[PDB]
Amino acid sequence: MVEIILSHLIFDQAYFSKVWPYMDSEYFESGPAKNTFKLIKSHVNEYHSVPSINALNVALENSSFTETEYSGVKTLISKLADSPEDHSWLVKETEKYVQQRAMFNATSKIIEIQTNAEL
Amino acid sequence: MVEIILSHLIFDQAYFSKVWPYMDSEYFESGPAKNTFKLIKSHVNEYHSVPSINALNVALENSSFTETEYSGVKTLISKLADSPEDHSWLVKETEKYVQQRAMFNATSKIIEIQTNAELPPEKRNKKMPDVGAIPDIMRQALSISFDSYVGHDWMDDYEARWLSYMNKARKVPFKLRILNKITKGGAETGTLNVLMAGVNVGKSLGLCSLAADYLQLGHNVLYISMEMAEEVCAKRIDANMLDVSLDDIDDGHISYAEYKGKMEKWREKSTLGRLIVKQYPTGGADANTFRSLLNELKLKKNFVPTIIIVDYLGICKSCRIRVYSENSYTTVKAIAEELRALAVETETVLWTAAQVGKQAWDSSDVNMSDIAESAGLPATADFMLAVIETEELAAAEQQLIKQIKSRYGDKNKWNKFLMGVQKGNQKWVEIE
Amino acid sequence: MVEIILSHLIFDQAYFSKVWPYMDSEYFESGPAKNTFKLIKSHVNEYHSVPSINALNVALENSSFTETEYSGVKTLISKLADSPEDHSWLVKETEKYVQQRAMFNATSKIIEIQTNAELPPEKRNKKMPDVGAIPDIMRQALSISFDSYVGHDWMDDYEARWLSYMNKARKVPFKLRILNKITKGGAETGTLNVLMAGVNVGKSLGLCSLAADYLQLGHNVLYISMEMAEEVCAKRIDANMLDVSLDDIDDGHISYAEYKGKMEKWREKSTLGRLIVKQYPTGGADANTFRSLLNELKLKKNFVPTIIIVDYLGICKSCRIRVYSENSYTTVKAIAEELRALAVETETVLWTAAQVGKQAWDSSDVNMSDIAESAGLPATADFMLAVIETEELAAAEQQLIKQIKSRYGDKNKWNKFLMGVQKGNQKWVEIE
Amino acid sequence: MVEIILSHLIFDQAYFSKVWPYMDSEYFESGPAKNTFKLIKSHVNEYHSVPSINALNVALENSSFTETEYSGVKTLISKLADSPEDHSWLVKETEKYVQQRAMFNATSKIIEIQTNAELPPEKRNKKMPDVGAIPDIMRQALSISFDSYVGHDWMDDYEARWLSYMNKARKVPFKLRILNKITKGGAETGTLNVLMAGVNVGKSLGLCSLAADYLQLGHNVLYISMEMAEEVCAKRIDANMLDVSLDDIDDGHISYAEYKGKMEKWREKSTLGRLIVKQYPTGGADANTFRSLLNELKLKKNFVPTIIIVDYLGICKSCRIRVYSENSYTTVKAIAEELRALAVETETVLWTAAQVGKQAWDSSDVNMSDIAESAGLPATADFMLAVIETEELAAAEQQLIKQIKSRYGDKNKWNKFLMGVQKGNQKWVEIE
Amino acid sequence: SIPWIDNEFAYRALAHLPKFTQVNNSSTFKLRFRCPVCGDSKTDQNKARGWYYGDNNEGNIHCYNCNYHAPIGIYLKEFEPDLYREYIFEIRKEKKKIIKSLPSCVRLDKLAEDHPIIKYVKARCIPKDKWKYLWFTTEWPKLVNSIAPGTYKKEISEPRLVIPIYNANGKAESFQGRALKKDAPQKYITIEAYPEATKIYGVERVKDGDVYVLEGPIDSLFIENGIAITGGQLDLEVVPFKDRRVWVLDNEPRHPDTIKRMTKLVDAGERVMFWDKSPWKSKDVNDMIRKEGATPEQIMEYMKNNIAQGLMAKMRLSKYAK
DNA sequence: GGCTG
DNA sequence: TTTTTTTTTTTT
Ligand SMILES: Nc1ncnc2c1ncn2[C@@H]1O[C@H](COP(=O)(O)OP(=O)(O)OP(O)(O)=S)[C@@H](O)[C@H]1O
Ligand SMILES: Nc1ncnc2c1ncn2[C@@H]1O[C@H](COP(=O)(O)OP(=O)(O)OP(O)(O)=S)[C@@H](O)[C@H]1O
Ligand SMILES: Nc1ncnc2c1ncn2[C@@H]1O[C@H](COP(=O)(O)OP(=O)(O)OP(O)(O)=S)[C@@H](O)[C@H]1O
Ligand SMILES: Nc1ncnc2c1ncn2[C@@H]1O[C@H](COP(=O)(O)OP(=O)(O)OP(O)(O)=S)[C@@H](O)[C@H]1O
Ligand SMILES: [Mg+2]
Ligand SMILES: [Mg+2]
Ligand SMILES: [Mg+2]
Repeated sequence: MVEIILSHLIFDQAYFSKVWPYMDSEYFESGPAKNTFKLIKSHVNEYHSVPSINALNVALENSSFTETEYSGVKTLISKLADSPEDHSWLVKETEKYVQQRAMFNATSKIIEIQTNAEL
Repeated sequence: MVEIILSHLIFDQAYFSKVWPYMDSEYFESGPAKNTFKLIKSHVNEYHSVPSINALNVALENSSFTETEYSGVKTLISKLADSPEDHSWLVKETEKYVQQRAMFNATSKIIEIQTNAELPPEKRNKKMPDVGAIPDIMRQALSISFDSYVGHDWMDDYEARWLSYMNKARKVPFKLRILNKITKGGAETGTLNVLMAGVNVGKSLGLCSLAADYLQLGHNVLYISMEMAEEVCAKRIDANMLDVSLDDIDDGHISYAEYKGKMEKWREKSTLGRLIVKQYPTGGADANTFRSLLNELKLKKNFVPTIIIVDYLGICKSCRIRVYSENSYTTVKAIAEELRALAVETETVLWTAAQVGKQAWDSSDVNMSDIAESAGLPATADFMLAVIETEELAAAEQQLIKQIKSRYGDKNKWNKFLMGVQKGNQKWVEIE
Repeated sequence: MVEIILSHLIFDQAYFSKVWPYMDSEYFESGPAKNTFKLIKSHVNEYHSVPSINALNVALENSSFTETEYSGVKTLISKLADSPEDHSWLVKETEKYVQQRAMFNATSKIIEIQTNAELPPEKRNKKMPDVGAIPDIMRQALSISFDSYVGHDWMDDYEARWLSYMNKARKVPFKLRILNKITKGGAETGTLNVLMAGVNVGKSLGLCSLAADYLQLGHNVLYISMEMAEEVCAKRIDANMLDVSLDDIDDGHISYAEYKGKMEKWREKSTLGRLIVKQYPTGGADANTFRSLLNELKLKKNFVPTIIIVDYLGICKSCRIRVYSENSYTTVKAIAEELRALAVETETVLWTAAQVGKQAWDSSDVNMSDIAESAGLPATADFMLAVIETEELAAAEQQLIKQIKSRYGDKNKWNKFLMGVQKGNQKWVEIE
Repeated sequence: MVEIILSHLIFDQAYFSKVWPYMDSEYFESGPAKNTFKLIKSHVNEYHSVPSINALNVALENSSFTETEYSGVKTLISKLADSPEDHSWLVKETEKYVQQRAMFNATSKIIEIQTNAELPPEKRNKKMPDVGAIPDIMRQALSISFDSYVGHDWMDDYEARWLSYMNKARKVPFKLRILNKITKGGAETGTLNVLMAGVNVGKSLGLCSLAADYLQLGHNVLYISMEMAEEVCAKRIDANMLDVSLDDIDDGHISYAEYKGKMEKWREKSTLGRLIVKQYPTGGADANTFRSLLNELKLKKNFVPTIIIVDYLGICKSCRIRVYSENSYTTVKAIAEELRALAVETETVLWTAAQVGKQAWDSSDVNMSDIAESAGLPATADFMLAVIETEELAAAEQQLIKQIKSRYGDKNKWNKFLMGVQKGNQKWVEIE
Repeated sequence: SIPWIDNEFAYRALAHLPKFTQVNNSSTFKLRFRCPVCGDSKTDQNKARGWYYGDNNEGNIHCYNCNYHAPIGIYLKEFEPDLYREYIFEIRKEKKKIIKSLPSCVRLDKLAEDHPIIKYVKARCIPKDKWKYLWFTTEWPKLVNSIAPGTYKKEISEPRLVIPIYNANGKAESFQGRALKKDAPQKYITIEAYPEATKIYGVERVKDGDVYVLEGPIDSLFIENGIAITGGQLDLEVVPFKDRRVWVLDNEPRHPDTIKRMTKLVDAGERVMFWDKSPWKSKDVNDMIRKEGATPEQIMEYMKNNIAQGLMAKMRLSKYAK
């Protein structure tokens, strides 16, 4: 549910205040999701506020992205919307997603470690 | 190497007595290998002995398998021979194989646990553990080393320990009563002993004196020189043994007749051993060179040295670290560890010298902190004595020896004792 | 015959004992042979035993090289088989093969060095040795003959040792009586002697006096100045030999007639060698540079020195450590060790100067701990003499020489004596 | 006109001697011309003479070049030919070509600079100048004419020196006559002036008083404070210039009406400069930071200071040093050298502060050996002053200044002059 | 970086270089040229080992002869300074054909059994029913020039196995030639009718269930729902059935390029196939059948059992890598 | 007939 | 991040 996480990071404030300090770039797939989160994180680090859609489209144009990456990020930004839901299911779902991503990254890392050891 | 493991399970009792304790059907495979191991396990369970090829084939006929598995098991069973490989390599390789297969199984298990966790609670299986069991699962698969020995018990093995108290074969006497008194019976085999002092104080003098004393006791002594030539050190050994002088040798005061007579008289003695002096260029030798030198010495002559004297550890060169890869605290300690490993492998008393920093070159006393090279050398060392000489001492020809690191005995019972060093004869003389 | 060598390394314990110590990875090939030998060497280093075919196959399966290399190694291992042979034909053939491969590698490296040095700088692929050590590498290609010298036996080899005491060709006498007395016959060839004085106390006046004294005793002297011009050192030697003060030469109190007469009178004397002065920029000469100088002196000038003198070792460059990489201790110790190696190689008495620390300047006594740039220099030097000058000594035209490291004799005896240095004539005179 | 330039470099001595010292490889092209000029420059460096055609196409062209480069260089060398042209037109055309190429290179460099700075960090190609130093590059490119200006000839440049003398175009006079009679007209432009007072003795009252005097003298003053905020330093300046006690501005005895009236009375005066106070964290500003601050002030506020006052030299950091050093001698000396280099580059009188040693605390006299942080700081300073008001001068509102190092005059002429401190108003007044 | 201005500027710089060819697929921009630094191969005058790759973040030139590797900006700065000026300035400025017939091609199922190509395809052990998906020709350059003229200058008669590729509609848009002779310019010559043609063999034969994607079109003939990408862009996107495709490559555990493609596929979260428990040892499934006596339905049994995805695919790849 | 890092 | 030589400096 990366699209929902990004949408409620941009368009919601309590969700942003609750989940932002724990989000990391490694929790997103290497496609449009990670680049969009990179743009959001850079904007937050530079201005200490949640960017809007216009801010990110400005940040996307002022970015060193390939054509495929640019198209993917633009499509993902276009797809974002504020779907009204409850701020008790979103937080737990985001926590579950982050835990799953952390477990996946740990599994990949230990597989790489075992492959490296046998060399 | 499943074929080797199965062949040496069936055809080797020593291998079966060290690996069968730690062996499971999950470790081998999912095909013919697992079925063959299952047949072996079933036969050993029903009858407490290692099965033979004929018995294994009869059991395979009795047991039921599908056509493919039957053919695979028959083909695998056909491929079993004695093949007497080395035991150490075999056990190490089977330990590695077991560890890697266990790690693979643990990784697959945790991947299955993670996949099952993402399933809805209705669909998920209750037999698979929760994600919280991921770490310990990966830890029990890292503790499958092959080691059945648990160690001493202090109450179930006090008889064996008392018998070990009576095994004094490790001790080697010193030919000097004070050194035997302070070492509780002399130095021990496989130990790194160091004789440290300042520059031009008598470190090589002490090494040659120890070499001569061990030679007169019947030991085989291997002197490895790193600065001096072979003939120069042999001159010091001659001055110690023949007991005339160093200058008189070079001043012609010794008539060939006397030299030949003394050498032949020492040859007639049956209590004399063998001494070989080997020189190496500075920074060009270590245990790797020393092991090849040992092998060549043993092959060429019936010479297995009991005492190995290294002229200086510092002048020596580390095996793994390059000539100037790292600083002194590392490579010096690495050379010390390699020398101690060589000594414990050859079961020989290893003697070497050490340099002292400039802070104690003119001091009446020297401490362990006054080691010019790494302080790891006074960690791998066992009996690090120290030689201190002053003007008053040199007037009486009496170097002071301070007990710096005493692992054999009490370091402070006789901390400082005077020796009777004769520099002309390159000999240490006890004082009574 | 690589297949035979590997096969008899596997299936012959006697063959492995002699050939192994010498076998190296650079003697077989760049393909299957080198990979198979690397497998065997790794197994030997890990288990200290010759691997079997099963062990080689297991190590091959646990290897990371590509499909071509894997297939080549598998074919080579499958082709290995013991054959009825005789130890001698195999050892001699292996020696021939190893020598040929060593020569081939040496000439390939020589061509690589030549084609690398013929490149513009800053693009010459550094860490490659210069052309200067082209012949030495070839000298390493010829010193491989399966005949490693085990060492010197004290009792077995003592006639050869005794035919080294009255030979006395190792010792080169001084001209001053006190220096001969303290060294018991003078300095020895293949040594490193050092003068420690400070700044502007002596230490090059002493070197020039030694050069003049050796020159008068029919010696070929090679003065090497790293901090002074060839004409300043020659002027010092002229002042010493001709008994004319340096002030007289500067003030023109000596005529051309007297100079010519003295030079011709010295020339007509049979007891006089040849002195050659060579100047290098500070920090621009090393042991390899000195060896190149020796070679070009032998060829062009038919000059074979025995009393090679270097003005200051601290001013020279290490031939192994990159400049300003290691501290003063390591660099100076390496430089001194390389100079001693050169001296033992060419069998010459090597004389050098060394600075003392700032704390030793203007002091009535100089200790061994006052050495300036390294504590290893006293450890790697055969003889050291400390030159001490105070105001009272300067007013008396005398200097106190203290024996700091006396490897040719006992330093406690005659530790401090007063030389009569005459600074105008750059000469040392005795007081006896 | 590359071909003409090269042809008359090869085939004209006068043109060569005129234009060669101003030639650079970055002027011709990225093809055959650059390679030909590289060959010519290498030949001139190696042999100090103009190469011929044979030297170019044989001794030099046989080098590490590709086929296309080799063909281009061969064609260009074959195309070179001497042509009769006047040696006033050739020099002028060459100068115009060099100026055009310098402008082209500068434009390309600033384009790159802008392109690099547009990129986000972590890919910003460090060591490349920032966008602020674009105009200086263009100005340097503009002044690339062929005029010989290497140093200051004593006899050839006495007119400009006398103009400097009569104009006194180095002195910046003080507002205190006592500091002008010992400096012979005040401090000089490219100088580093230091105050040493101790702990809570002054050392910022003096700097603030000097800043206030320079402000009243119409100078632009930049106060870089490392130990105090901008507001507190500006409050001290307000106390100095408004004749109001520093406590009165805190308790509230001064109304806003009179404060604004005094500020506007100061504003209407044409003899008033601009004072800008900038604060940096203690230990987080170097000479590069000060240069960036100067560039920012010049670009944004159009502020080019003539006086730079660093509140404390010892709590800055060194731009050259990359790893912090526990040795205060080297760090403080490097900081002082960098500050003086900045002062001489910007032609700004640089005042700073230094801490005295604890021994000098409550000492009626402070010598130069009482400097605390480093002994190299007094060596780099052009003028030092010491404040030694111990106990009795405090009761009389006095401070004694010693003049420890004076490069503007003899420090033994007026060593002590007993300055009239006023701590409430934070100022210095004379005792005339 | 700015990729399209690098593509535009690089082209002009490499246009001067001889043997200049525009290798431009649907998603990449490459330029083939003779290397100007070394002159490329001295022995072979027709080799163009200099390449420009502009599909990355930065367009880079790489020479496979003299090992020159540089950005396009460094190349322009060092060799074309007049072009280098405008290049760095312009930075600030911006900041279908269907194969309807196959002439001289005969399908293999209507050919006589004593034809020498029938003996070869019987030696390749292809099942008979697939023989209506394969043609044979002796005028392969004439056929290619009939489809795409100008690629072959002289139409020398070459016997080759025709491999038409149909889309999901079943319309032939490309065709591959398998070299019958051991000496050939290329083992597999793929010829397209229009540049956006599909390079996946046999998409029209996909039934329900998992779709097995192989590397050889002949290898896919033993496989139910077996299609095969003919190299080209190897784009997973241009490959349909993304939810249910099976990624099968040749059995090569020590080959670095094969494991590189495995790592690229498993990092994308795809369903990759693993030969780590295979009883056979040949490189491809056709070689397994021909040399190791394997029948196809055993192979349909093995792969389905070892289909892998994600993390348990990664650990397998870890053990299959060496 | 392509292939880099 | 420690370790060891040498030096230079400074603080107590
Ligand atoms: N056999 C012995 N008899 C009497 N005292 C002994 C004997 N062995 C050791 N000691 C004393 O025990 C002291 C401590 O020795 P240890 O227990 O080995 O200390 P340590 O720190 O372990 O030494 P290491 O491991 O070599 S650093 C020594 O300093 C000796 O004085
Ligand atoms: N040209 C000269 N005339 C007279 N006396 C001289 C002359 N040159 C040197 N001396 C004296 O010789 C003494 C020692 O000279 P040197 O041998 O050069 O000293 P030094 O130790 O070699 O100098 P460094 O610091 O090691 S390079 C000086 O102190 C002078 O008294
Ligand atoms: N030829 C000799 N004749 C008499 N005494 C000697 C002779 N050579 C050395 N000595 C004495 O031996 C003492 C120290 O001997 P060394 O073995 O040289 O000491 P060491 O330097 O620690 O050992 P090294 O450096 O490995 S040779 C000196 O102080 C001399 O008094
Ligand atoms: N607000 C104030 N009111 C009155 N006197 C003050 C005030 N602040 C500082 N002073 C006086 O000014 C002197 C302090 O010197 P400063 O100019 O502040 O620099 P400094 O304190 O010597 O520098 P350091 O490094 O902080 S000791 C002392 O004589 C104080 O009594
Ligand atoms: Mg010694
Ligand atoms: Mg000198
Ligand atoms: Mg202050």
